[PDB]
Order: sequence, then C-alpha cells, then structure tokens
Amino acid sequence: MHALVQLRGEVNMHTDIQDTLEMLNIHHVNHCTLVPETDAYRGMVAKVNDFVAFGEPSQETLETVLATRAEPLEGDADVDDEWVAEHTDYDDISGLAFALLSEETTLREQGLSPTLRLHPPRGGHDGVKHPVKEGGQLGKHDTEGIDDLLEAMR
Amino acid sequence: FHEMREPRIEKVVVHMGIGHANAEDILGEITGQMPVRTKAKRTVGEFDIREGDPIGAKVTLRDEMAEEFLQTALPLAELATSQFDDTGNFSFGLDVTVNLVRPGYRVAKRDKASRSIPTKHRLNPADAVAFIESTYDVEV
Amino acid sequence: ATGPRYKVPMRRRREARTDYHQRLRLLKSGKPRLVARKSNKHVRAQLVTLGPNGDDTLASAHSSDLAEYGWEAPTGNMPSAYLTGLLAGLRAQEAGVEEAVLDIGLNSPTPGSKVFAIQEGAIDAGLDIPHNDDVLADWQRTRGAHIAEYDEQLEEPLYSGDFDAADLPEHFDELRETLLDGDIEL
Amino acid sequence: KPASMYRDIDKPAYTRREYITGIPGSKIAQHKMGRKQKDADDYPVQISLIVEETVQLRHGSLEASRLSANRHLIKELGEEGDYKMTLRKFPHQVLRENKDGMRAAFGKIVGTAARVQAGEQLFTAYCNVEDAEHVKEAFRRAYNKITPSCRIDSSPAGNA
Amino acid sequence: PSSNGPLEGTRGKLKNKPRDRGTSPPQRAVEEFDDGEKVHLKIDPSVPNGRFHPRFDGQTGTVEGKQGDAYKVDIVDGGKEKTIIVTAAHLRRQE
RNA sequence: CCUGUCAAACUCCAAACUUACAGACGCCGUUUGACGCGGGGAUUCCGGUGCGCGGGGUA
RNA sequence: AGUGCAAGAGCAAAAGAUAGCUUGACAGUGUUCUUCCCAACGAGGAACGCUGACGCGAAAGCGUGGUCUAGCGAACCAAUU
RNA sequence: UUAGGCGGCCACAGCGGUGGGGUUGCCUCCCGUACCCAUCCCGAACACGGAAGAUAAGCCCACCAGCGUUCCGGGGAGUACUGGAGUGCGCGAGCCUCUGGGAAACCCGGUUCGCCGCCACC
Ligand SMILES: [Cl-]
Ligand SMILES: [Cl-]
Ligand SMILES: [Mg+2]
Ligand SMILES: [Mg+2]
Ligand SMILES: [Mg+2]
Ligand SMILES: [Mg+2]
Ligand SMILES: [Mg+2]
Ligand SMILES: [Mg+2]
Ligand SMILES: [Mg+2]
Ligand code: NA
Ligand code: NA
Ligand code: NA
Ligand code: NA
Ligand SMILES: [Sr+2]
Ligand SMILES: [Sr+2]
Ligand SMILES: [Sr+2]
Ligand SMILES: [Sr+2]
Ligand SMILES: [Sr+2]
Ligand SMILES: [Sr+2]
Ligand SMILES: [Sr+2]
Repeated sequence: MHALVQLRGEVNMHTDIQDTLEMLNIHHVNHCTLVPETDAYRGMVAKVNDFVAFGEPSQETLETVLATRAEPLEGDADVDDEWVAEHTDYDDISGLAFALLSEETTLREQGLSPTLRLHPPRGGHDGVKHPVKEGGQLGKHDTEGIDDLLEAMR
Repeated sequence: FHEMREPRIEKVVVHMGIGHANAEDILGEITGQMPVRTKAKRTVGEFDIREGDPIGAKVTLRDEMAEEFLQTALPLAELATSQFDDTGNFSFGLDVTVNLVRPGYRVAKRDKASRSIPTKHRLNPADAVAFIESTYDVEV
Repeated sequence: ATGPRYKVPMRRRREARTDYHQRLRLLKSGKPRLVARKSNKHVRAQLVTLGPNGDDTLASAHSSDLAEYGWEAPTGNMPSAYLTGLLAGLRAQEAGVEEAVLDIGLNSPTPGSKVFAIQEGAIDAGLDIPHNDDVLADWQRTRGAHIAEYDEQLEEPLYSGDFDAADLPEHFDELRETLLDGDIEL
Repeated sequence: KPASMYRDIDKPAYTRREYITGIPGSKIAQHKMGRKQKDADDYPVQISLIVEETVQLRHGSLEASRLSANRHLIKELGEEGDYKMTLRKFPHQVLRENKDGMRAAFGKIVGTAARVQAGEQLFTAYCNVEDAEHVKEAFRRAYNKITPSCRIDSSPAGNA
Repeated sequence: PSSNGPLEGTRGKLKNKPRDRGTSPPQRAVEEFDDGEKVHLKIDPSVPNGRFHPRFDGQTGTVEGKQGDAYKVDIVDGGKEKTIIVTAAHLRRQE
C-alpha cells in the first residue's frame, strides 16, 4: 500500500495523466490517496510518476495523518478513535491504519472520504522539478522519506 | 540386389531437327511407328518468327521397338566416352537418343506419391558404357 | 532448404499425396467425402468428415475385409471395387451418414474406372452422392464380365492360385446379394 | 559553398540512385593507400583518426584531408614507404541546393557526402614503430580540413 | 496520400511474410462461425476474394449472421457501426 | 576467401509505441437518468505558440 | 518466368503454358462497404447474396469480364428497347 | 500404423548422409495389354488385368548436424532505440539524469534429421 500525494498542478499536464489522478480520487494539489500495490494500480502510479510523491508510510505516520486529515464520506464529523470505533470495522485509528497498510480495506469501504486533504509542507519540500534521487520530491520515496513529507504536511 | 539394379532402356528418341516436316516419312520407316511434329518458341532472326509451327519431328520408342531399332542403329555410330551424359545417357548422330535407367524409375514418373530418384539409384556413365558395350559394340 | 526466404511446400504437397486446390473445392459442399483410394492389390473407401485437429473417418471399407463375407477372388478389380464401395456405403448409413461427395484424390476421372465403381456401389448402398451415370462402367463390367471373356481367350488360366477356371462374375452377384441383405454384420 | 550548408544531419537519407540522377562524380581519388598489397596485421602500430561529433563530410573535404595526409606520409616515408592508410568512409548521401523564390524549391543535385557518427574512425593507418609520429602528423593535418574535432587514437601501440 | 483508391498505403498489410507465401491451407477457408462469436479480421494476402476494406484490418467484430458463404460481421469504426461482409479465409476466432 | 562502405521510394530481423475486442480494478450512472436516440438554436470553416516527430528550404 | 499497360501487391498438380470446348463480358433484384477514416453527401466502383437462364466439369465446383487497386459523367432533350 | 488411408500445424517437418526391413500379410518396384480408358508418337504416363520375381528405388523403422530452420543458455546488452518528466549540460547539430519499456547483427554451448488428430491393420 503506497501513499500518493499530488505535488504538481494540472496546468499543462497531459489529460490522460490528469484523468488517472482523478480515478485515484485526487483532484487537488497536496491531496493524498492510499493505493494498494497491484499490477493495475502499479501502471497508474508509474504514469503519474512525474507529478506526484509516493511510497509506503510507517504505521505511525499513517496514524498521524489519518487522525489529522481523514474525513467522513459526508459531513464535518471529526474522525477519531471514537468515530472510527463507532463507524468502522475497527476499534481505533490503529486498527484502521493496519488494515489499510495490509490492504484488507479502503477508506471508501469504511465510510471515509478516499482522500486526505493535506496541508502545504512545513519548511517546504525538495522541489517539483527533480526526482528524489536527484534531490527533488517527485517519484518513489523511502518509508522514511515518505514519512518525512507526510509528517510535514500533517 | 543386382537384378533390380541392372540397367535397361527407358526410351529411344529419334528426331530430325529441320527448321520448317517432309522428313516424317523416313522416321516412320526407320523406326516403325508414327512420329510427331516439333514446334519452337521465341521469335528468331533467321526467318523464324513463327512461334507455333512445324520445325521438326521425333519418335519415342520403348520396349521392343526401341531395341529392334538400336540393333540396326548403334552399328551406324562410333560411341565414345564423351558422348555420354552425367546420368548415364548417350545420343549419337538425324539425332538418336538412348535413355537408360534402373527398374523402379517409375517412382519419378508416376502421378501419386512420385519421388525423385536417389543419386545412388541414378545410372552412371561408367555403368552406362558397361551395360551397352556389354551388348553388340565397343567403347571410346 | 536453400535459405531463410526459401518456401517449402506443405507436407502433404511435397509428399505428393494431397491436391489442395481440389480439396478446398470438395470441402465447400459442406458434405462428407467418399474418399476412394486404390493400391496395386487393393481398393479402399472411407467417409471422411472435417474436424478440429484433422479429418475424421466415420465409416470405411477395405477390399481385404471383403472376404469376411465370402470372397475368394482377387481384390484389385472392378467387382472388388464396387463391392468395397457398397460395403463402406452400408456402414455409412449405419453411423447416420446420408450424403457425400466423391473424392478421388489424385486418381483420374476415366469413364468406367474403379473410383467410379466405388461410387456406384456407395450410391446403391443408399448414400446420396452427386454423380453422372454415363461415366460409370456398364453393369456387366462391374460384375467382372470383361475379365471372364479375357479368361475365355484361355491357354493358361488367368488366375494362378485356382480360384476357378473360367472365373466368376456370378460370385460377385452372390457377394452383392449377401451385402444388400439386412442381416449381415457390418 | 560553405560546409555550414551541409555539415549537419538535418534531412532524410537521400541515397537511392534508382530515383536520383545527375549525381556528380566523387573527388576522392583513393580509399586505400600505402602498400595495399600487404596486410594490416603485418604492422605493430595501428592509429585511427576519430570524429568527435556526428556530421556529414562532403567528398571535396574527404579528398582534401586524405590528400593532405597521405601527401605527408609520402613526403616522410617515400613514394613506397612501409605503411598503409585507409579512408574507410564513402559519400553515399546526395546533397541538393535550391539555386523563383520558395516556389517549387526542391533543389537540384550538387554533390555527395559521408555521414559520420561521433566516435567513429574516419581514417586508420598502419605503420612501423618508427613512423608512428609521422602518421600522427598526417592526421593532425587531416583533421584541420574537416568540420569536427577529432581524437588521434592509437590502437595497437604499447611502445611509449 | 497521392491517390485515394482502396489499396492506398497497403504495401505492408497486404504482403505475405515470404514463408506464408503461396496458396493458403483450406481449413481456415471453410471454418464455420456462430452468430455472436468474436472474430478478428485480417486479410490473407494469398486469398483474392471475400475481403473487406483494408482499412478494417485488425478489427475484432461480432458475427451476426451470414450472406451466402460469407459472414456478416459487426464492427464499430470509430463511433460508427458498420457491417462487414467477409469470408472465413480472412477471419480468426478470438482468444 | 579475405578486406572497406550504404538506402525516403531495401528487409532475414525488430522495438518503445499506437490500435480492435474482452475480462479485472478504478472512476462514473440508475431522485444529479449516465450510454443512446429525436428535434430547436447556433457560432465556426484567416488561427497562433511551446514540446515531440517531421517534409521543403543555406536559413 | 509469365500473367495487356504505372507502381505496389497476388499466384506453381496455378491466378502462368498448351489444347479443346464455350459465350457468365447474361437478365431481374438486393445486402454491405467504398466514394466521403472518424462523420452527412451524388455518379462511379467493389465484395457478398436471392431469383431466372445457361456454359464447362465425373462431381464438389467455377463463371456477376481481364488476379487486385486507374480506364470516368447530373438535370433538361433526342434516338433506341 | 512389421511397411496402410484421410488429414491438422505447414522447414522443429528443408538439403545432404548411414544402417535395418518383408514366402501365400501391407505398400511398392514389378509382370502384362482382351477389355473400360489412354498417348497432337510412345500400356512412359493415364487406365485396366495380374502375381514369376524383388526389398535395389520408393516407403516405414533406427540414426548422424556439415548447410538451412525453431526454440533455449551464456556473452554482446540493459547496449542500440524509446513512452513520461526536468529552471540538467552544450554556441550549436545535440547530450545527460530520473521513471517505465527494450532490440538486431554476431560468437560460444545446447535443442531441432517433425509434432499431433481420425480410421484401418498380427
Ligand atoms: Cl490412391
Ligand atoms: Cl468492407
Ligand atoms: Mg466533505
Ligand atoms: Mg526550488
Ligand atoms: Mg511503410
Ligand atoms: Mg445543358
Ligand atoms: Mg441513341
Ligand atoms: Mg536397403
Ligand atoms: Mg542553452
Ligand atoms: Na505442328
Ligand atoms: Na499463403
Ligand atoms: Na453508388
Ligand atoms: Na525397398
Ligand atoms: Sr530539415
Ligand atoms: Sr576540425
Ligand atoms: Sr502512428
Ligand atoms: Sr476477379
Ligand atoms: Sr511396363
Ligand atoms: Sr555557431
Ligand atoms: Sr525488463
């Protein structure tokens, strides 16, 4: 399960690449989605590779982001252990985080909006004109690199 | 093994390449059977621009007709090694061609499952000169 | 053989056993084929149908198993060929086959030949096969008459292993008589 | 006419003689020089002139460089010196010139050139360890008459 | 193109790989397909008749009946539905 | 045999990729009716730039 | 190689050659595609049918001109069946 | 299939080569032209009739790789080329990096001297 965050805007991006992001429920910059690691989804991320940042986050990190940015499919009801426990097949955020990372369920499946609307990266990111290996922020990241970004955007 | 390997006469073709015929009558006499006309192909400067039209005649003899002919025909020639083919054929002279081959030649002349004759079963000049020379005449 | 670009004919073409152009025209009928073959000593009839991995023979008859019903004569003649066709035809009706198209393979359509005799036999067996009567030898020849008279010009029995002296077309009748009959184990 | 006009590979390959007529003859007099009866393996030293950029070299340039190079080898080793040099490229590309404005502009045929990819050997010489420096000088004079920069690379030669 | 006949620009698609050169096997020319079957369309260079417009080479249509021995195959050219008359010699079952 | 070179109108080979059909996942539609169909009204048929691939031309 | 003529393509117990026979280069009426990719538009064209009448072949079958892609022309008027 | 017939795929099946196989069995070569039929001339072939001989052809069986072909290992080669991205480099033609794909020739070693279906048959 990889976390996907759009870091580059839609202006001038190929249309089929933009439609791919939308199919992955991402419609804005800084919006994050959780995608299972399958052959089908694999082709998709590889296609949006140059306008996003993705990788597998640590259980803790996913827990922090879920706590701070997860939302109900509808309404402004805050999402916390009590909410999770009273609306999902889990006891708390941790139970959810684990099930997501292990690809046993999805946010939509548990009555949550498929997207985590993150905040701009505190302290800024490494840039959207270069990949990770070249010092940029685009493309695949380490769990530590991905956690660094997601935590900065908490 | 030797019986089905010892040569024989497939056919004796006698033909007169004229070039415009009246010569059929002698072939009909010297061989004993009806001859056939010979047409040419391709236009020719030597006033031979007519593709299909009499230009020669021939008679193909087999079995007795062939041998009864060679008996009185071979003595009229002076066979030599060069006068022999690479397949074991020889022709002299009015041309006179003798086609020799082994028993199961039919395998290449039949319609169904025909097949080409293996070089091993193909007659040889050596085997040819022999067989023939081994019957009323000399070599080189 | 010569190189990469070299074109080798289909196997059955180089073996000189299948005339594909005639084959295709045959298959276009949509009907089973009455495949008539012949060897120096024998004659074979098969009802072949098209199949996924190759043709499919539904019924057939050989001149050999003709004896199985009372035949002590040679098996490479006209009477032989006809009866074989009839035998194959009868078995054809057994398996539910009702019509066919003559496939003489690489044999010649000579009038009164054996492949046409095999056809007349298969047709009398009740099979519906497109044909032409004035191409079939006359009844008597099928029976074996032509060979009887040949033996007539005797001096030395036509047949070696005395099957009979003045040969027999009347036997052909006995065998045909035995096949057209119901009983018979096809 | 300036080489700037044809030195780049900015056009389709144009070599089909069956559809092109009036192609001027080449100015290259020889492609194999020195003692062409002797093998190349019969020499201890093998030095080539390598092109550093992909380009097109017109036959008039191949001739000038080759000439100005073999000429030196002849002057330093004699009309029969124990050496041999090879110009391994032939001018297959046909060149045009639109010589009426841009209307029906397809040009008339004016010459030929050889396409050389960077890193390739244009010339190659074979000499004895003695004349190894005379050939390096012949190439120095050769690369001065062709468009790109060149490396004088010494293949078989560990006598330094 | 310089001309607009049916065989314009069909040099490749209507040429046989040298080894497939020569009269083709009768089996595929007599094959029977059922309505509803998915069939790929591809002209066989060696077969003259029963062809469709070369422009449709590569289509995977649906047999929806037949006309004589030929088959009527339904395809969707772009967004336009068309019916193609084609003989088995130029068809192949899908999958 | 050996040794030196090529092809827009060559090909024993041969991609990336484009493309037909289908299944799967995704997205979407069944009160926001999608897909498809019928009808009313148009405007439009001087385009331009970047990037990729070009063809002509010294440009 | 040949296959009437450009080019590209097709063809070998043939689509080429020869021989013989024959007039399907036939009448009626359609389906579909093309013309005009997608996407509406005529003439013209092609492939594939049904009906009628025939030719050749043992028969399957082949023949809606020449192996395939060029060789074409509205309304009004005239002549013709 | 101790030798047969009709095939599908249509060279992994081609080219070439070696060895083995047949008394009333099979396929053949083979023997022979009164007939049906046949040759622009030839019972050569086609067609018919037949068993004195034979396993030399063909054919079937076992096998060999020199040429041709198929697939595969290792090397060439993650090279050549390339879909997506870049305020990376270059005077420039052009190159590079990241991401996703990825040859061809050729060499060396293997594989390949058909596989499969239906019917018939000591
Ligand atoms: Cl047969
Ligand atoms: Cl069509
Ligand atoms: Mg909301
Ligand atoms: Mg920055
Ligand atoms: Mg092309
Ligand atoms: Mg007017
Ligand atoms: Mg008039
Ligand atoms: Mg032997
Ligand atoms: Mg710059
Ligand atoms: Na004549
Ligand atoms: Na073919
Ligand atoms: Na029309
Ligand atoms: Na044998
Ligand atoms: Sr240009
Ligand atoms: Sr220079
Ligand atoms: Sr394209
Ligand atoms: Sr036609
Ligand atoms: Sr004979
Ligand atoms: Sr400059
Ligand atoms: Sr790969």
